[PDB]
Amino acid sequence: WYSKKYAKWWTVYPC
Amino acid sequence: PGRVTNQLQYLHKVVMKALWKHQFAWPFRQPVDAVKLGLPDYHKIIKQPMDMGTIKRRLENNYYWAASECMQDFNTMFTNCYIYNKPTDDIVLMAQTLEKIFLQKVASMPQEEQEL
Repeated sequence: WYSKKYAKWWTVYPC
Repeated sequence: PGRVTNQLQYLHKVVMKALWKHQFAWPFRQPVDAVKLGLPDYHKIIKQPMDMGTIKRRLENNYYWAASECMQDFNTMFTNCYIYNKPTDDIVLMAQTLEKIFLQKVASMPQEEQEL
């Protein structure tokens, strides 16, 4: 799961 | 009914090579999983899903007949993101960054397409 709005919180594919 | 052309090989070996490795590529390397992301409206708005994993596989498997088909899949990917999401969402800035690199790389593509 990730947020489209805050996608840049994640550095890689979070799954 | 696929071919290998100079422009498709360029889109594979130069353009996709640059985009696949980019720090913002990760949301676009595979189809949007609207169930996992909790977006029940995604497929009601986006009627032609596209992603770079699908494009990369089509290039590798000589699925395309002509570079315009691959260009159209790239445009579908980017526009899909801009249509579904909001202008201030992070995902849109990521997509626009990738689109800038796409366009900068495509600018050196051979202007004439020929089969190889």
